[PDB]
Amino acid sequence: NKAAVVLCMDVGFTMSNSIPGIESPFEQAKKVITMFVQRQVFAENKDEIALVLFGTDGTDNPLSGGDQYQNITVHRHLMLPDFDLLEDIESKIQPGSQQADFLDALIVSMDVIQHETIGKKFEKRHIEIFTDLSSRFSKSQLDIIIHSLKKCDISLQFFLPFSLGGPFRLGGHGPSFPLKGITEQQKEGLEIVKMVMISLEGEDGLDEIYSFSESLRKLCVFKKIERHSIHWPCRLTIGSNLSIRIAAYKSILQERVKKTWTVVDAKTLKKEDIQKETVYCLNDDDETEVLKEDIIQGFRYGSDIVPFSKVDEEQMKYKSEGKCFSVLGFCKSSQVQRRFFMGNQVLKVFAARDDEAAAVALSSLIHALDDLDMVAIVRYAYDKRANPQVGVAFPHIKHNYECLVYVQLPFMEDLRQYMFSSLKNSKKYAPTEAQLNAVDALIDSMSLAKKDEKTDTLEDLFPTTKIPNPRFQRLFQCLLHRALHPREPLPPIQQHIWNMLNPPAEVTTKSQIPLSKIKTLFPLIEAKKK
Amino acid sequence: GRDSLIFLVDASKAMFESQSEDELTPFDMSIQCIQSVYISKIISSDRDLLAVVFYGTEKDKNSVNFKNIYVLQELDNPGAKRILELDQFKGQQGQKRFQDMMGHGSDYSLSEVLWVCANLFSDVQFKMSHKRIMLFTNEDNPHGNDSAKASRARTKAGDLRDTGIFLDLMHLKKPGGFDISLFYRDIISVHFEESSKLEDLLRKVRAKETRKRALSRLKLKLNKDIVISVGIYNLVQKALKPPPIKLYRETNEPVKTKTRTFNTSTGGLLLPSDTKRSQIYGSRQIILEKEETEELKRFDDPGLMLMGFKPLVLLKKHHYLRPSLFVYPEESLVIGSSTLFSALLIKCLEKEVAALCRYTPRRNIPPYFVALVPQEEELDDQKIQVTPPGFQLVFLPFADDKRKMPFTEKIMATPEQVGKMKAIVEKLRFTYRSDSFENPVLQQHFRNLEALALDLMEPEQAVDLTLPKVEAMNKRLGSLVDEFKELVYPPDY
DNA sequence: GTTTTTAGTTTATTGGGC
DNA sequence: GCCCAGCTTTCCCAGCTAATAAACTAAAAAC
Repeated sequence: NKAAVVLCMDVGFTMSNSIPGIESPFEQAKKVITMFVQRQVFAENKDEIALVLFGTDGTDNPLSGGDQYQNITVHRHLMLPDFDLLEDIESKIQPGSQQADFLDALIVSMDVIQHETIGKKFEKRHIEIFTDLSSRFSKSQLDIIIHSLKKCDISLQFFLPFSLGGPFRLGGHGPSFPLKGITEQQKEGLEIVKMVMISLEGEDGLDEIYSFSESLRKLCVFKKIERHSIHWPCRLTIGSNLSIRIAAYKSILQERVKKTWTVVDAKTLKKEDIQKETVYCLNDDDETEVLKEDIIQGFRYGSDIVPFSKVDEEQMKYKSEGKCFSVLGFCKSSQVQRRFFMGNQVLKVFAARDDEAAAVALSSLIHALDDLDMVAIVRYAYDKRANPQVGVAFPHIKHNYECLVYVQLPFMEDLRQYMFSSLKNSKKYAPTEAQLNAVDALIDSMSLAKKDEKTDTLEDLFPTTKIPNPRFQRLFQCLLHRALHPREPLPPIQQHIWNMLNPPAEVTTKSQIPLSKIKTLFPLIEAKKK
Repeated sequence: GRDSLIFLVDASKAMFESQSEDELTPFDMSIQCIQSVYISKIISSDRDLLAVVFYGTEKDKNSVNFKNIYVLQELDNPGAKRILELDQFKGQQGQKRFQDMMGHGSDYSLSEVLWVCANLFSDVQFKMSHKRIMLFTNEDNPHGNDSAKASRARTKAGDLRDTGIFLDLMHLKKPGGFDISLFYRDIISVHFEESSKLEDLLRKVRAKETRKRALSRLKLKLNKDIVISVGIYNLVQKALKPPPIKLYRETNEPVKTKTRTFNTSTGGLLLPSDTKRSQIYGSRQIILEKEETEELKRFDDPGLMLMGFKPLVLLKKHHYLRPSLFVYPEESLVIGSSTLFSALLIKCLEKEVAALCRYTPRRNIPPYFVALVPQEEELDDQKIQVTPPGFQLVFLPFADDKRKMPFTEKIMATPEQVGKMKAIVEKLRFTYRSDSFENPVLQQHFRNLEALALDLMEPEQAVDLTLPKVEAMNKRLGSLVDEFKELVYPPDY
């Protein structure tokens, strides 16, 4: 429902070491943090955010008592983020000249969550650290640190200049600073970070360590504070004597902008100053107006015009029993092709929460369909109001959970049987042998996968479903830009965004020659006639 | 902008003969199939013009008074009355109404018949695009006994082709089969097989009741220099309940609607350049020009930019986001597009790979990653194109479109329980077909309009094909249900 | 130019046991 | 019909938030 987050940033001397053309850790981390704070601000959540900085010249934190935890500053205390936070991040906060103990920074970060979440109810407490692990630090508080994170249910994530698992492109797909290019001090710091994450998360803890570069092209910084989805209760029925309590969640659902643009007067910049009046007139010539007390509702039936009031339509209107998830039958999965998928969502269906009997029952169905290579064709209706849908429910068996995946199928009235000329049997467009080989070479050069780490596994080199929809952070950059600089026009798209929307530089480079052969083998010219 | 389709039906003796079966006569099949197109054209607000002509009738009705040709319905937009009229010839009683209203089994000369049809295209006051004649007959050699007629029919058939009119043959079953090589090979403008069931005649006709209509013609850029043109089509599109329309009570005439915006104080009309866009966060206002709210949406120019090729196994079935589109080469814009396209298709198929692309449908729209999935052509036993050759444009979700969910311990069923369910699954097995279900809501909506436009005794009530046949299923399952329950549900549930 | 399609709004109707 | 449920930068008296899909309005591009 709400979450408490502490961004623990490293602004120590080393964070500014600028590589000829390659952004410094400080600037990279600064972009990641802005990315996170922007989304929290413009989405208007209730999450509370604090910002701790370490490696600063001064010292200002509630633990300095006794010349300890020096050069650690709590720049912002726990409270809703705002435009003043973003501005500081963008303009006020400067790089430091010192170096602080990063585990000490973490302790101060934990303190903020422990002393300030006081009374307030937070479902989640989280700490994100951004550092280059350049300096020395103490390891005497390790057990203390882990014991408090677990007991206080505080999760953790790390963000570094290098990945954990050539031309550098921020947010791109391909670079991997070899763990050899890092100093020895950094290798020590990294081992500790690894140990900590493994104690807190286990094997998957390694997955919570990111490079600033990859962070800019993921939603990982929000990962531990994401709004959990709402469940939909219902019974999966087979006949009228077999019911199975289930709960559905939406797996895929297009994310959309929430804030709408309000049209306002260019002078008062107020909404009340604007008003819209929609008038009616005889569409045919002699544009004569008509009063609202003379217009009725109607529909077209081909060339016919049929008056049908909303009152009459309300009663003759098709009406259903209501909510439901009824099996109509089962068929071979082959008879259901993905190209026929409909709707704007995917639903995962599980057994009702905490109902073992329902779970076993559903598990029976899932495995039977899987073992029979079949699927269920069902009637789905959100509620008594929603138009009912026919759809498919297919088995989804994993190691952590099992479920049915629901996707709507089409109604006959949704289909279009456009015939298209055959291309295989083409006596006009069949490619020559050379053209086929050029395309064959193009496809190999531009491969977006690779059987790496030799395990017969396919490594996707350009996994687009992990990349965030660019329109959002683009919108945020603009909204913020207009806020902090009203007279300035909108800024151009940030390069890292472009860098994440393009394939690995490796891919682009390999295709050049092949693309060149294709340009000469396949003549292409724009029509002048017809 | 309006395509034209004339339905031409043979009224010869054999059209009214089922040929001894549990099937309809070729004539009944034809009438019923024509009604269907009329109604579907209404369901989707199609603006095409439909016509209905019969030949071989004893009665004639056409502007030139050619004998044995009956123009039941001239080219015009379909409506309630025209549909109701066609229904009068449906079934065995219909057969009687048709024969008593026009007669049947009379002589005729195809040439005269085609002249009358071509003339219906000329009488159209509207401007037309495609001019098509669909012929329904189970006679494969009309004038094998009269060269004077056979010859005139070929000439006229040829004149149609030169004149831009297309003649499609919907040949119906005949003893020994319908042989197109005998006569129609030189008339029509692999061919579909003969139809013997309404179902088949319907699909073959549906495959031609509407011409291709691209959703957009775009450039598919392999890079900046190598660009081909493609058509994007929606082979699937959610048929919606047509929106209402405002009428003038005293004449039921449609009304125009003008929406203006004016300053509240002065009452003056507000130009688009007299208003700005606002968004309020916290206690701060951020103002942008309309032009800027569109600009922040701008990324790529409209088109498909190739990112590379990704093996199909890496694309998950459960990542569906919204309906897929279909991509086909548009040779009319960039000559050479089809060849390159075909090659890409042939090779993507052999390598079981997909073409990943950044897609922008129109100007000022953020990009979406899509996977062009190779799709090989498929014809069924009737020679109907079940699957068109090309690429399935599969939309890929961005990370934001994905939703996480917590999971508790995995609880699995025993082989004995899964076995019981297997037995149940096998009992309710059936053959799924993408066109087996009708939309309860749309159907009822038009049945309702029909009752109001034709003043029927009552609104026909649609049959919800989405509702499970409960009773039947229960009997079909027998004790399997009670059995399953004993293996899973504690009596104390 | 007019018509289909879609992103952007809009606002109410909706669940479920007793 | 009648209201449940909880949490607090509105306050614990109360207020009001929510989920989401059918409807509807507006702008781009196909024809």
